[PDB]
Amino acid sequence: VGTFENITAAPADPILGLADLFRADERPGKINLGIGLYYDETGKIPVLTSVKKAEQYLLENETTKLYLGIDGIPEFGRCTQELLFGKGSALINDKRARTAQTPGGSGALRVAADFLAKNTSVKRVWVSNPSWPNHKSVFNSAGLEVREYAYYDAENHTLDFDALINSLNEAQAGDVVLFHGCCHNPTGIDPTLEQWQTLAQLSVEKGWLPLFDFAYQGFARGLEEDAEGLRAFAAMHKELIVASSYSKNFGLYNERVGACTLVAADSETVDRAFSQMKAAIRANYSSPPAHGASVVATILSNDALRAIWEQELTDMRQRIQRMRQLFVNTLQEKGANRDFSFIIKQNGMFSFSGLTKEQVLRLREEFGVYAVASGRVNVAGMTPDNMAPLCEAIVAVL
Amino acid sequence: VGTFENITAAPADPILGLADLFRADERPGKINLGIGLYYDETGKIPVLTSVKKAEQYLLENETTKLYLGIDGIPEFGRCTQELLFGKGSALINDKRARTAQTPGGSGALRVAADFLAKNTSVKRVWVSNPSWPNHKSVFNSAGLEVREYAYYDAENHTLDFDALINSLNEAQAGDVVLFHGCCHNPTGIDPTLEQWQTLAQLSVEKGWLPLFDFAYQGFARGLEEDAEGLRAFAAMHKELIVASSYSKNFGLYNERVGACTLVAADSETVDRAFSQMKAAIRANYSSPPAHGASVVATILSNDALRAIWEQELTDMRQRIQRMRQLFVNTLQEKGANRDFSFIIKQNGMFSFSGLTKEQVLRLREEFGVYAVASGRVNVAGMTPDNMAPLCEAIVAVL
Ligand SMILES: Cc1ncc(COP(=O)(O)O)c(C=O)c1O
Ligand SMILES: Cc1ncc(COP(=O)(O)O)c(C=O)c1O
Repeated sequence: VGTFENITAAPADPILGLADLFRADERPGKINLGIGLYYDETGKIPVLTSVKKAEQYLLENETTKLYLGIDGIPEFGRCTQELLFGKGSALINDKRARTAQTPGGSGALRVAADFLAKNTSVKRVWVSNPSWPNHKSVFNSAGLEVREYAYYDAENHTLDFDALINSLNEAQAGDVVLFHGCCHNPTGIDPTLEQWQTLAQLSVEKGWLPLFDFAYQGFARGLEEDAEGLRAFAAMHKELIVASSYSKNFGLYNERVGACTLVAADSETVDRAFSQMKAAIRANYSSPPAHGASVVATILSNDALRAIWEQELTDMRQRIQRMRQLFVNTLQEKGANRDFSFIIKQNGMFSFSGLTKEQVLRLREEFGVYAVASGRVNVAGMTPDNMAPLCEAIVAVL
Repeated sequence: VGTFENITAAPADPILGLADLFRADERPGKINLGIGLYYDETGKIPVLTSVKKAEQYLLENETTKLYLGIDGIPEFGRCTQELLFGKGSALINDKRARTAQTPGGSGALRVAADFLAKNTSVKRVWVSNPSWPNHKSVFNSAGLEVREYAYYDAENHTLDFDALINSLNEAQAGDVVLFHGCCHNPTGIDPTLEQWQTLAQLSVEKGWLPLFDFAYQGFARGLEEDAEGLRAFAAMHKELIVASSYSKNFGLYNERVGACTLVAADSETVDRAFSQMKAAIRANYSSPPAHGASVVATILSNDALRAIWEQELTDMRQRIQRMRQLFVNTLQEKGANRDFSFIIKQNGMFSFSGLTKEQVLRLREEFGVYAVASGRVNVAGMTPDNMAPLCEAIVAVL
């Protein structure tokens, strides 16, 4: 009697399964608007110049591949805290935060989930509906219940703040509430500063533990501005957790560079808690991969490389905003009667197109255009060369 | 009332806690025989030449960092299966095996444990007494019970084959039994081929699911020879799991390069099982880090680089063998009256020294010689320059 005989096949990942269909499609002119990769104006996914410079430096100067500590490169953790909280933050001066280098933002989310499930009485995590599909899997893998809160007004293409507030009414003291720090995935709709401040006050009154997922810092307005919501929470909370990723804003997707940051009331408490976070990492992958995080730490700690990187990040933010405008314009030019102007108000790589599952299927099967079944399209996959055919396809299924 | 306030500090890792103490130790003569790192004759922990050359190729030819698939680089998987099972194996031609690239051997162990606990009826894993200390933590954290079988005869410094087989008669069908492929950690004592064949037959009769941990392929006798015990299992079993590591045989510790290989009765079953292993990876770190695995796959797939690497591995293995001999001879010269000849018959980086916990504590506090509290010593940390002080210290505590 085989152990593997009773196993049920896993469903296809809603995002990665799509990219597998795309790689199999033999039809010429297929267009990939699925997975969240940054493409340049020629349809390629390049390595940043700042990253190549840093990798050259590492090649010439690394003398050993000796294991990192469980929590990773120390300079990486410190530069990360400055990015998130600000160079002179009280949180850093009071030594209230500890950061672990992790394998991507995904790995940072799993490390937090394992830590919470094993060392606290947290039973429940609240996630926006919609959210990144993998959020539920990560927290469920540690045995945590995941509930959903309302977020998106699909009528006005706006944040439904009233429904958000009402739907979080039953989130209890000691529940985790997950917020996207900026560039909400998939809607591209973020709270305003005043909405963030309102959420911060309510969180402290209700006793929630906030967990911020930061995968797109620098893609909305700028590095400092995109962190304003987080910093409004950090000014008011004793405790919070930040999972952050450098996959997107350094174009380091496949090197798995992220961080999990813990904040507690004081230095002694966060050190105690962090020692249990390190134990959860040790029972998982033991210590994190060095190459990607070394690149990031090299760039952030060298003024000249850092200035190259900040300009590269700006050029990527601006290309995406330009494509958002060109998309709306070309849809009108190609004859759409539906108003797509809301696309211009959305932030980051993704917008909710408002297409139905049926229309997304038609686009894939009839026109070779690949989006996620929720209607999320990757605007950063749009180029001046593929824009007209893409828009003709959409207009055809409207 | 903070969520983190009542968390208890985690105890130190028996291996990584020692490394921290050693780093902080201010004495210039300190000697590190704890963590399993390869040192060259001069006390350095070098990057291999094959690896530097492969990294230079990657630097100049890499055009993108786009995500690998969940299971990683395909050539890496194929080359791993060839090393494990042999260039013309029936497991491979029958398409009975699927491999996922993982963040180290540690990550491969957690992926297997998550996959087992979430998709099968397995409740119990059997691990040798003694074993690598992190084995229990990994399987306990996935929710599996850990049971110990007998292995080492401490009086005779030998494998107690009878005790082992008696202990394992309590293991039931559908339990997982974990075997070290070669260079048993910490004892350095491995089954002979005959004993492997005996366990393999006994394994099918009782219905165990074998799990091989293969972190030292090439450090006992040779690449092919060190897999004989696994290949005897593979010829008889419908199902098995191998977690393997390239940290040590490539000196790639901090890049986290390993693999989890699943074997099932046929191609249809292993694909069904592998789909759930991918789901378990997706909810952990999503996809594995590219740099380290790309280096390995570049080396194994290029005949000139492979030849360099295979010579560098031979040199490491022989250097360790020369140190085992030198250690025994120098102990007698420095006035030890115990017979340490058993060290010569142990394989790999580690010997079980027979020192007590109290003697190990003295070696550290009074002499700055760092060994694990079990008395395991890293022979690969021994050099001609530190042999005399190390042996004088040991004689002083007998
Ligand atoms: C909201 C959110 N969190 C986490 C991630 C995962 O990032 P990473 O590739 O660093 O694991 C993504 C993007 O993939 C994301 O959009
Ligand atoms: C038996 C055994 N399994 C697994 C590992 C973990 O290897 P890695 O560093 O690749 O995670 C080690 C040592 O590191 C080991 O000795």
